[PDB]
Amino acid sequence: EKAKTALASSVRQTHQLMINSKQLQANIEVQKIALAKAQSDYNRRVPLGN
Amino acid sequence: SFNNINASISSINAYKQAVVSAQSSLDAMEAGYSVGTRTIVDVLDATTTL
Repeated sequence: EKAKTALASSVRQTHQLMINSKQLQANIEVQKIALAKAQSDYNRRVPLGN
Repeated sequence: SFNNINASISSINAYKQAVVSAQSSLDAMEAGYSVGTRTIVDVLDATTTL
């Protein structure tokens, strides 16, 4: 029974890492959006300078 | 009368400079609108000043 409980705990823990992956993917999405905003802003400003 | 003629000359020079400044501002405002950084109220206000 002790061994079975240990296996259950390990299987549960491995799932916590498989979800942290999705969390970090969402963070990447946020960063992509910010970069897109900056790029759009600069492309808007470039012609004026010329 | 002589002094008045001289004053008129100076005023003409001042007004020409003002016209050039207003034209530059209008061009800036129009370019900003073309790239999408400004509304059309700004364009109309610049036109009025010119």
